[PDB]
Amino acid sequence: QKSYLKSKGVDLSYMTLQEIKEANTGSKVFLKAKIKVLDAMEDIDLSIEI
Amino acid sequence: GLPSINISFKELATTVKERSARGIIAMVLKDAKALGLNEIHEKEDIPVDLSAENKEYINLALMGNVNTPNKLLVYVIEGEADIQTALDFLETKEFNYLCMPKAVEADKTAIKNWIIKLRDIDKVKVKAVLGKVVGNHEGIINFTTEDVLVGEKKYSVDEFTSRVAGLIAGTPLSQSVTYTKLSDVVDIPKMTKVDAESRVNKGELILIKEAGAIRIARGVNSLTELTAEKGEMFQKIKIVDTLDIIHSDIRKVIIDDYIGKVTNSYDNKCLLIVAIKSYLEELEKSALIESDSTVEIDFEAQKSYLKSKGVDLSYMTLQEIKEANTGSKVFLKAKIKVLDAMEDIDLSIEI
Amino acid sequence: MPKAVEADKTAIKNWIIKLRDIDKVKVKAVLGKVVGNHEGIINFTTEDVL
Repeated sequence: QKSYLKSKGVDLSYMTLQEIKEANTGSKVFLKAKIKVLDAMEDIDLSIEI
Repeated sequence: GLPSINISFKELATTVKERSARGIIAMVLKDAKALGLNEIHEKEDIPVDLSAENKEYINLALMGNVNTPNKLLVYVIEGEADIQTALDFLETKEFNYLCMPKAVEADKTAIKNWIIKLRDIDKVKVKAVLGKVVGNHEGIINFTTEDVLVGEKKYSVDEFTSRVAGLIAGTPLSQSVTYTKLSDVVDIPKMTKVDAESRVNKGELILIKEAGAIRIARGVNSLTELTAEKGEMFQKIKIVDTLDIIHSDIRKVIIDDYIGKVTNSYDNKCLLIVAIKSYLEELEKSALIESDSTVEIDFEAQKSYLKSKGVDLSYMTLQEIKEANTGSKVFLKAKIKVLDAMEDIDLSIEI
Repeated sequence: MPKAVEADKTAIKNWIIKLRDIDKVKVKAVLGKVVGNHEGIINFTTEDVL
């Protein structure tokens, strides 16, 4: 969103960070995510104690 | 147009710092078979060019006291013009340890002179282990113990110094070579403890039979008479090792970041100070040195550069003098705290 | 493709990676002997299978 605003020529300063987040993006839309991927069992290690 | 906009994840990686490498061994060697460098970075790999004695050299160098040396560099050329090609290839590629198995005394002297020339010019202090050097330099290392008996076999001084090179490379920075017992060594020539003390005062490294084992006498430099500015801590190769690593990392990162890329300015000076402070915090967290002191703009060097620019000392504020133009020149004040390893302990228990 | 020649297999791999990189069509293919440097294609180098 900051890059879009810079490309639009708008000076980034003198506005709220929340305002920056909620600023109009035109037709463009920008988002950020992150996911956690589960795996399968392929290696098993155990130690026996006498 | 009609943005058919893409929906992709970002391929992620873990951040890793990549400061100047340490513990590498550059060992140039001579042979008449398959002349050329062997770059033996994989362990227990013996190219057929290197002879049986060279094979034993590899076996000694590969194994260390605590760890395996990070990387072993082996070169092969004819016995003639060893020094020229060694100098050229060591200039081509950086190193942390240097040892010539077949160095003559003249070759050892030439190696020492070239090493000190680089340390004066490149400003990066390096180390070199040699069989018998009486030189007054700290980076060079001398081991004055002949007829070393390792596993019931005749060993030249060069062979065991090459072994010690890998031993030191495998030594972690938190650990010192002090009282490092060698299981492989079976016997050393008998010698008085007073002689050992005298040799330590000279700075020569030798072997001692202590605690029922053959151990390292000292980690002191081969330099004989340290100047007043250096002090006894500079005699320790372990202590100077972290200084050399710090200088190498600092110069490398400065070349990476500051030369040309950023024009020098007061804000740039503040950013450089912040980066240096971050580096000092990194060193402190490394726990190799304590490093309580902080690096700041040397106002004495600042005054020197204002004198060079000719700006008056008077009528301008201390801060104003400090924040004045620095041109292309950069001035810093280096003060740190260097931490030492525990070697001798006293208490007085009481009844 | 049971009877794809190595040229045909290479063309298949190139088309598949082209879709996966531009058309964003995430599809997978399996081939017998392909040293391709992509994950969408699948290589199974086992011969004389009984």
